[PDB]
Amino acid sequence: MLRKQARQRRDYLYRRALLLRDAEIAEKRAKLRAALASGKPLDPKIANDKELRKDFDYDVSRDIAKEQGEIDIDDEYSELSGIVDPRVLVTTSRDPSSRLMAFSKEIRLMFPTAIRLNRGNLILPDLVMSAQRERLSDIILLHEHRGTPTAITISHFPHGPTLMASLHNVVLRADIPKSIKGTVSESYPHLIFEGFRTPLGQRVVKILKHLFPPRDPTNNAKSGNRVITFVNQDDCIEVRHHVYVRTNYNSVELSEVGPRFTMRPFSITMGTLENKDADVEWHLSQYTRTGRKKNYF
Amino acid sequence: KPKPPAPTLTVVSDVATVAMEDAQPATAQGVAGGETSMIAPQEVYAPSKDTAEKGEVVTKAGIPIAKQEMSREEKLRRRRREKERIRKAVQSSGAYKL
Amino acid sequence: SLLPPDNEVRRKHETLLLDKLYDMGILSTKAKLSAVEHNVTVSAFARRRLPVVMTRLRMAETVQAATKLIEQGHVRVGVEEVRDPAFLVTRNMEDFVTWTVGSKIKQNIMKYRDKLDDF
Amino acid sequence: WSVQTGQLLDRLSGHEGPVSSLAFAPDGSVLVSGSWDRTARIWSIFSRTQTSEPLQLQSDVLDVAFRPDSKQIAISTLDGQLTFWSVSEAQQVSGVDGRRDVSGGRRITDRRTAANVAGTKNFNTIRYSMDGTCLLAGGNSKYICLYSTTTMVLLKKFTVSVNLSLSGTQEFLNSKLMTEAGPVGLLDDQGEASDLEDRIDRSLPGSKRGDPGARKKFPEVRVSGV
RNA sequence: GGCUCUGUGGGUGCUUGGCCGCUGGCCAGACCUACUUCAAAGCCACCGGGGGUACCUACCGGUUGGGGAAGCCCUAGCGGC
RNA sequence: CGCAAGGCUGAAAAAUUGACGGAAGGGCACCACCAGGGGUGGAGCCUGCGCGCGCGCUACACUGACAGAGCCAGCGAGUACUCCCUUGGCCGAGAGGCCCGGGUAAACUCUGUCGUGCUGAGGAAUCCCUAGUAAGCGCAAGUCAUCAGCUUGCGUUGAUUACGUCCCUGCCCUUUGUACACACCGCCCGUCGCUACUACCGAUAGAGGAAGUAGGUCUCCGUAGGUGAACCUGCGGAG
Repeated sequence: MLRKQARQRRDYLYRRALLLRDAEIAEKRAKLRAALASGKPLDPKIANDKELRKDFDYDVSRDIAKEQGEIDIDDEYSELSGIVDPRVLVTTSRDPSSRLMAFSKEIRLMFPTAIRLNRGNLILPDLVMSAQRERLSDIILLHEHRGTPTAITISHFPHGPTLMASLHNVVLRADIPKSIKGTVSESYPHLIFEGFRTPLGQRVVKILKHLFPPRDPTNNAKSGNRVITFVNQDDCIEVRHHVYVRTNYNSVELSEVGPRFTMRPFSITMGTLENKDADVEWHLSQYTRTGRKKNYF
Repeated sequence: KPKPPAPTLTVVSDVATVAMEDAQPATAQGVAGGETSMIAPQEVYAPSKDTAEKGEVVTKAGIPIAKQEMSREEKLRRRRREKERIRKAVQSSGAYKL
Repeated sequence: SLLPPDNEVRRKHETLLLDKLYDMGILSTKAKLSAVEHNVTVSAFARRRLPVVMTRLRMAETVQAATKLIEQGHVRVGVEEVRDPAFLVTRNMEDFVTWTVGSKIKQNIMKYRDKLDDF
Repeated sequence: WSVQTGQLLDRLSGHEGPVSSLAFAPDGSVLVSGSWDRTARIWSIFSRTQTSEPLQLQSDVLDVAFRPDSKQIAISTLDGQLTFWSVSEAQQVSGVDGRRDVSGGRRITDRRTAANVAGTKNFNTIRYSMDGTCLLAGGNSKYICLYSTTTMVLLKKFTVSVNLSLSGTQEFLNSKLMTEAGPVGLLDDQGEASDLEDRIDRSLPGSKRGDPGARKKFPEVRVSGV
């Protein structure tokens, strides 16, 4: 099986490089299709590239289908997007403290298809092996400072990306009294996102919203009573977990039930949790001259 | 990877399973085998709203109930069950003052 | 390619053809009918045959060595041995083409890595 | 899946390889899978806790079968041996290595002796008798073996076909049949045919499983089901 | 005395003869070249993909000059349609 | 450059598909029951968060101390790594370097000496936990965010008790759909909205108020007509 996962990872990276080359070509093919239906004159290299003419007559249809959005991009999520329910486990670091254990239980309650596993003495390659063995969608680590969490590592499987993010301003579920809080309602939640426009922001939105089960589309606009919000300002994505009831047609009442984070992503690696040598995709560029002026996501 | 599934329909007749079998002198089925009509009673007849009479309605159990003979409370409760299913899926001065 | 570009059966059969060929490992991608037009190749089928695919998987040193081996009957794929050197390994069987059970080749590999388990 | 709803119930998982044999227990409480990751899995589904007890073997699993009185399971692996496990305490209670007991071979197009040939030395499919004491095993070979499950001895062996037209039905071929140009049952003899429909060779190259061409000269003998 | 190689015979599938112009002959062979009334039914027959077709070829439809089977007719013929 | 770019104005709906429930029946949950375990909360240290609160760390004796003997790991290699600050003295015109003083495991096993001796294991509550899990133990690293009052790895030793149940506490879902055989099941319930129609009430043909319902073939013959020998048609007859 591990042979199969290695083979698929290598073939996916090779198809990525092939898509890079073919997109460098198909930037030039699309000018030919647009100049055809319009009549505006085009560049002579485009007009006299004969191999481009043969290949264009072959492969018109995929560009048009991409324009109509009928087809999806070669991605780690478009294979199993909304067909299966992506189950996810949360663990702590090696020696968990009691507050980190309660916090992991809080976010295991936040994701409705999550299970929590104790680390104990569980070597991290055996963790990745067991996850790929039981077909888990995603894995989550947590690192405490002293009873307060500081880092998540959202890792997708079998070979997807990881997002390593630092946490601040966290308030745990397990500090308010049980007379005021209660058992959190486990329902399939809606998700709202705000501020993401770049391709990197879209990548983060995808690898975040592919941790939640897909919702039934027949009456999703009206039913459902629990929403999870991710807003970003100056690339520190802040997340709350609300549960709401709609007292009218023109007013709603909120009630904050989950933890609050302002997680700031400091790495996204194209390669899973065990692969420290995986090719990075974005990391928090500090110690440069303008790494604090530039705003990603 | 075999194929994506595509809808294929096959029509069945009322002829017996002894007409479904392959060509042989005497059937392997007994004397009870040979009267099974290859389609169920559910398909040879099923009471439904598209095959009821004019005034009467057919219920969920398959019993014809007449709209005349139903009382008002039965009509109200049946309307409620249907609604639950559907939910699951310049003037004059005198005219002003007086 | 000769159908009009907006035709539903053209799109469905294009995706079907590309998916079938990529799963059978002839092509390298699954997005270019042009790659079907001048990339599908008897050389591609030949390199998807068994001795060259085990050469790429480094079972043997050369393709001649691989053919000699699987003619001697050392190489199973899945659970059944293969004696024909023309078996076409697809992209799901490339992960399973291994040696046979009591092979002298398997013993020699184990003796090289000094993990020869005589049980 | 369930049969009364028609939709998929669940996707069980835990196997580091393709599953190759399945068996429900005749009392209707246990699933058993056997997969090429050298493992068997005692699945317990119908209780409130879906659990999976692993059974580690030495090689790939090729067949699983239940005793009728459901307390015993027998699994046939790729070495060619049968291991008899007890389903309550998941411990192996018996085992028989019947590689020599089933080895019958030398198909044409094989340059190994029938003694050394690998691929015909396992048990593809095993089944229990209706009494509960006699296991029957059959592999890709000329012999069907019939063991007992208490004394673990070879009660009886059978030969499936004395037909010489099939491939592996005698374990020692002869130099009379070997000519100078390879075996005399290997020269392509289609050309001296009078009908063009029999002269055409629409075979596909390297197609072990069925092709519409199906040259099929000297088919292999294999006890595919028992 | 041992290793190695090489050759011959038997076996590796259930035992009814060697040959021929075979109901008879021959294994030493023998005879040698005759006999004849009327050519033939048709179909099919696997070359890798896209592409040009000037030439040749295949197929179809024609054109000049001959050619006349067959069919039809009757003034009967070296006939006539 | 032009349009945008002129204030009956002065802060705090849709609905034939809609609103809220109830009863029954399921499924799931160490935020539930059940059996056990372990924290925190007692004393001191401190990061953190808002004097207080937790999180870690240390100490608190039978599981003892002392001395011998034996025997086990894994991840770790950037011409790189050092805990101070000083009394003196050597060689230093001067800046310094020297020399001497002061402030690859834990564990475990076996063998003996001695004997409980300020030399006391944490309330109410609340939280967590079900197999290489709890817990004990040390070694390494310090990886662009966080982390030395610590963080993350890695190995070692490794149990008790459930592994059933929806009874309590909750959460979800059925009562519509989504598939056909056998087989079963058999019209869940309430309060209103909205719509059509019907009539009613009273102020000025009229906007509101209140209410309910939804069966002569074949052959032959005699004919008459047709294109005549014949042949066809129609009719009337016999077989």
